[PDB]
Amino acid sequence: MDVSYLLDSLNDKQREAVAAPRSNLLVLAGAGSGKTRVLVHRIAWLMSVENCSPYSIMAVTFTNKAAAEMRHRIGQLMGTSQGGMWVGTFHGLAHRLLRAHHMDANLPQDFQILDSEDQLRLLKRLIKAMNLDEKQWPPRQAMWYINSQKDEGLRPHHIGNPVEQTWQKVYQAYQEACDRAGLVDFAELLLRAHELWLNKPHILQHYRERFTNILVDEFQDTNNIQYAWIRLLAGDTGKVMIVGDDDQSIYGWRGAQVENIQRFLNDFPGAETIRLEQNYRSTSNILSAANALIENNNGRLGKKLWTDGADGEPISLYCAFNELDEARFVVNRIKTWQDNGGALAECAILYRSNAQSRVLEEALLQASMPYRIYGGMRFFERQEIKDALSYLRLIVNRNDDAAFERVVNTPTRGIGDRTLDVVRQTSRDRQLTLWQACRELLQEKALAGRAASALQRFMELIDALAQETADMPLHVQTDRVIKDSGLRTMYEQEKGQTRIENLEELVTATRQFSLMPLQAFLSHADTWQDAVQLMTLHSAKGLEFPQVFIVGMEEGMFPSQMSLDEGGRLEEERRLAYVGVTRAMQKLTLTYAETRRLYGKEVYHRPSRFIGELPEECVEEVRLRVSRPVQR
Amino acid sequence: MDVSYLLDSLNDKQREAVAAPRSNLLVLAGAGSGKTRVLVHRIAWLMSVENCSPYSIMAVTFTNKAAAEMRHRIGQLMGTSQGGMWVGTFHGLAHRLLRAHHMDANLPQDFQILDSEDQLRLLKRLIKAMNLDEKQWPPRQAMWYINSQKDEGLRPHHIQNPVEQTWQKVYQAYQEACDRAGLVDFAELLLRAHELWLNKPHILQHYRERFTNILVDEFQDTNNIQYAWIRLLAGDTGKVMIVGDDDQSIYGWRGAQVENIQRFLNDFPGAETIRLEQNYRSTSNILSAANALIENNNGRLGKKLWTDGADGEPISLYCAFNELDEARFVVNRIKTWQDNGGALAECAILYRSNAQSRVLEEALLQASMPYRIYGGMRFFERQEIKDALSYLRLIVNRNDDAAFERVVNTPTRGIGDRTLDVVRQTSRDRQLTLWQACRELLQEKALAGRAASALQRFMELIDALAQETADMPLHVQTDRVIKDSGLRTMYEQEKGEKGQTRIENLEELVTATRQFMPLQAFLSHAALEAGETWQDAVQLMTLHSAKGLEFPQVFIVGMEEGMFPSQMSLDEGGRLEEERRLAYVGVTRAMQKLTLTYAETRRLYGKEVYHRPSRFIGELPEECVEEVRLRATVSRPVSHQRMGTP
DNA sequence: TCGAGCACTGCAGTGCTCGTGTTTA
DNA sequence: CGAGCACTGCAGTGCTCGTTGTTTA
Ligand SMILES: Nc1ncnc2c1ncn2[C@@H]1O[C@H](COP(=O)(O)OP(=O)(O)NP(=O)(O)O)[C@@H](O)[C@H]1O
Ligand SMILES: Nc1ncnc2c1ncn2[C@@H]1O[C@H](COP(=O)(O)OP(=O)(O)NP(=O)(O)O)[C@@H](O)[C@H]1O
Ligand SMILES: [Mg+2]
Ligand SMILES: [Mg+2]
Repeated sequence: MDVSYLLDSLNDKQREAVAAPRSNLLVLAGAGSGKTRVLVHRIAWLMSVENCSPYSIMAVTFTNKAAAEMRHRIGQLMGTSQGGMWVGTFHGLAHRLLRAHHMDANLPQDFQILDSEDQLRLLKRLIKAMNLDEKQWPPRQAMWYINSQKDEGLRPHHIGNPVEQTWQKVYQAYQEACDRAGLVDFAELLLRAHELWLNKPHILQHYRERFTNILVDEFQDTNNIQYAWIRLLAGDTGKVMIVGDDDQSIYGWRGAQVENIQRFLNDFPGAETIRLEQNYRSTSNILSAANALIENNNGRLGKKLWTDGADGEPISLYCAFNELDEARFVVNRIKTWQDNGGALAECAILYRSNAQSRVLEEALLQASMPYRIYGGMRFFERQEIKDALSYLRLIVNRNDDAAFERVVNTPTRGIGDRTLDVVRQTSRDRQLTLWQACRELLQEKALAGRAASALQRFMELIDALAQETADMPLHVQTDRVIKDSGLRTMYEQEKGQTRIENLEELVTATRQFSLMPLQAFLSHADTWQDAVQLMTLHSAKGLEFPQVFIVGMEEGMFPSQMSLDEGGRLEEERRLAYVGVTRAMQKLTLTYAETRRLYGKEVYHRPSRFIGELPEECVEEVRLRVSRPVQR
Repeated sequence: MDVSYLLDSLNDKQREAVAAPRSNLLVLAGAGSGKTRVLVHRIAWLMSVENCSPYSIMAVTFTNKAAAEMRHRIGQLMGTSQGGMWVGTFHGLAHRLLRAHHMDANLPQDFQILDSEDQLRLLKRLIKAMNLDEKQWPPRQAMWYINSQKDEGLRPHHIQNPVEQTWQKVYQAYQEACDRAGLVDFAELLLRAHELWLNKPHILQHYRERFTNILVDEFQDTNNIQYAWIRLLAGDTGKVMIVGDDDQSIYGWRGAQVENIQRFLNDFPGAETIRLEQNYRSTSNILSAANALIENNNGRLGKKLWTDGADGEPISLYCAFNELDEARFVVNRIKTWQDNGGALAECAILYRSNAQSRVLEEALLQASMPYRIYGGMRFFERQEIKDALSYLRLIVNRNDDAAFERVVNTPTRGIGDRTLDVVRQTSRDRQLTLWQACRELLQEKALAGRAASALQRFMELIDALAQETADMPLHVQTDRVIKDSGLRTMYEQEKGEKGQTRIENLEELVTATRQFMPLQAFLSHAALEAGETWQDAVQLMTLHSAKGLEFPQVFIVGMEEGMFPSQMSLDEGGRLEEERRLAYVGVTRAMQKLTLTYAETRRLYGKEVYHRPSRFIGELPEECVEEVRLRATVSRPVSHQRMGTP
């Protein structure tokens, strides 16, 4: 309300952005200059000065992390009276639109989302089916190919070419398998929803009417299908605010090209730019490091932020003996921080790839220090969880090929490979769902003796649980199914436990969760406990922390080897470095190991070039500081 | 004792053979003329008149039933009390020798006898290990070879063609294998024992000095290695008596050739023939039939065979509508005989092959009619029994290949196929046994993890049973081996169908031992006992096993072309006159009444076949046979009807 | 008939081979 | 190094296809 409390903190350029006329505006600026602060306040202003309805406001961005930040800051300022405005990820909002419109979207109301592992598998089987050798046409290669097409909003038909006309064939097969199965992968969510507004002008006209105010954070993350989606939703009616930093462009590998920025200026009516120039997040030391670091990339522009702040502590650089010594030294410095009254949560440990988290996790455990690893939607990746959730999915729909496959013979119940190759082929040949094929092959006797009887048993079971829990609440249904499938019995007696604990926790998760049950759960997914924050440098973008530790600062790790090999992704790695550095508020610490063990082999990586690119006066090497003098 | 009685019964020619000087004599005569009587009485004569020692008399024959038959008449004439007199079969006495002289024979003090089944199985393994094609050298066709050779006395040596040299090798391979394992097959008993005298003159001496009185019944049963064995023991000092009938020569398939009767006349010092002619067993009708029947074979010096007896009842002839009806028909006839005071034991149901006894049994069981099937050693051939004994055999000699195989993975010990394929090689190459080739590959760790894990558990288990039941008697010793080997629990589950009587046989095997080198000696007691327990029961056995015996009522079933004469016999040509001789034997077992039956149809090897009655039936004299009528009046003669109406 | 030999199928244990890398409900 | 196979091996379940007969401890 009190417009005065909206403008008090803001500086010149921020004010101009927040208190501007309703127009298409781009706020371009480096890290920690208040772009997100601006976007959030701009929402408050659209509401009290321009008296705009909360319903006409869509705040969207790419990662869950960044969306949560927006969502969070929007609460602190407007005490969650926001009820009405849409604040989420592109995928999230796309999902939302496709659910409530599955009809014009040619999607069965209870469509299932196909994640990576599930997509990877459906592709394997689909290729092995099409009678194609795994090594000549690798599954992953097909996934990348397919997702890439959708990232560009290209359907199979849209595409005279070489040995990709075949890939173009696998793509088409895949679509068919998914549609028939009622599955939708991530890339699909965005593409479908876009098509939605292209073939249902009345639905589009509806939204253009509702969402007159569109705001996008971390804009340089948006790829082509996402850009189009927004340009479309805006038309000539919508007024949009995009904020970003081309220096933090780190999703090239998924279609997000820097150009989408200048593109916005060319495409949206009367588009204009506002440039923030003052950093408020970090000490002068960190910021000078950042600027120097980014300054190594070519082209760019040269905006350079500045700060009143004092130099502050230096950037710590510790050369660990190996990956264990690395984790240990980090956990050590966090303790000191804690012992002097610092919150664990005010500390983040950042790495280039998730693989690096295991060693850190063990050191943290080994020191009884609480922590959170944001593998964002990874708990449901764990074998046991994917299995449990698969029975449920079948219960929801038998056509969930992905689900049918994962447990038809898990736990083992006769139904072996042979029996299945028959069923699979049936689906391939008669264009049916794995369950649809079984339906027939049974009422056709075609199956063997103990064979058609093992399959019969199963199908009786799946349908059996779909009755017993057709009343029970998701929290108890997820309990019964787990025991009545033998998943419990089968896991317990495995030797190698912690695995079964997760199943029980899944029960609790479903238990304390906000038709509904359907997706509602698997989708949306206890923070009061102070804990150390662990996440990839990519996920950290948009976030900030008082104490920041970036591990694995070595050539081959960061910059990753891939980037090093196909020598072209290096300015992007340096931009990711920039992200990492600009995340630190008070203290930044970078560590690297003289030796670590990868693919069972000791390697001695050279120190990352990024460490050297930092100004010597901001970096201070960590030097460590007798034991009793030296019977039988 | 009182000579007077040893001769009172006898007729002219019988007397001349019984009360004759100690010399080599041959009594050649038709069936039921008293040859066996003569032979038994000769013994008493050689004992009271010639004052010979019972220890000097050896009465030998080929079949257990025939031998058992002598054993009985001897004991009835001289009162069991007959010192150390040897009465048994060739193989049996041959066995008794090799046992009391294993060292000189070169056999372990426990050599195990390899029956027809194991022998064939052992040949399988062996044939594979030589990478020889399974159907290029059939193991069956191999067993037939080796044995035929031994029947002659030949050893691997035999040479003089490609095929020849092959088998020759298979043969030798086999021999060696047995010697290692310490296994002896039936043919090995006769050949080894023969050799034992050719290779131990002092030993032979001992026996020639002991058995100066040799008597053989059913001589025409002797083949070459058996003739040799006798000519030997007799040398130039022994006095032998052989009795037989060339018309009852029914073992050509195993060497026993008619020639041996002349050979005896040529090779034995003083040899002389005595011919009997009066039959005392059968009714005139029955004899008239046997005679008419045998005359159809060519090349017969025309043996006498007459009788004072009345005509007696006709030969009953019955055409059944199927095999089961045939059984119930016999059971019906035997029942009428029993209901009139006759004894079931005076009734024999004879047949061409053993398979034919299954339906008879079912019928008798169904009628609650006590019957005994003289199958011989076919109880220990049964699966559950073979296994149970395969264990005990290993406990008495780890080198028992035959055994080791069988029980190694039974009950499933994890020791699967390939695991053995190797040990099989570890033996074909190393030149060891299966247990020796195993104890090696262990303290040599040349086998996988899961593999050697169990293959050791096995090795250990048998050794455990050996050292655990080493004391206790045989009957309880068997009770432990059975249960503690898993078998008790194995055959316990498995079916819940036919696996029911399978476990009860293992119990009967326990009883058999309770009512008794124990293990090997156990098997011999059974071979005897397998030949006549006076609890009135109908007798079932083959026409072969019956030769030598007699019964008031006889029933020959399966008088069908393709059964008797068996199909095969029809191919070889010369086998046919042998079948007619087997038919002669059959007819001549009947004392009072004979009944022949044949089925309109029967299912052989899952197929409803339709045979024509056996030619042997028509060969009999019509005035000797009365067919069992299946209808009251004779089919009224119907005149011809002029109809050009197709 | 039906038992041994052959192909089929499922499941458990084993060396041999070789590489998500970042996000998305 | 460790998930993923490709392999080897033991078992259990239809099948066919092929059968041959007598005795011996
Ligand atoms: N005018 C201001 N006075 C005081 N604090 C401010 C001001 N503007 C922004 N901040 C704070 O400065 C920090 C950085 O702001 P933030 O809005 O997160 O930057 P950003 O531009 O979104 N960075 P990035 O996501 O890295 O591109 C936050 O802690 C804000 O709360
Ligand atoms: N002189 C006799 N007086 C009375 N009964 C006799 C006489 N001779 C033999 N028998 C009996 O006649 C039957 C047949 O005798 P047996 O000695 O068995 O004949 P066999 O010549 O051995 N016949 P086979 O073995 O078939 O070639 C038996 O019941 C004898 O007990
Ligand atoms: Mg921001
Ligand atoms: Mg006789």
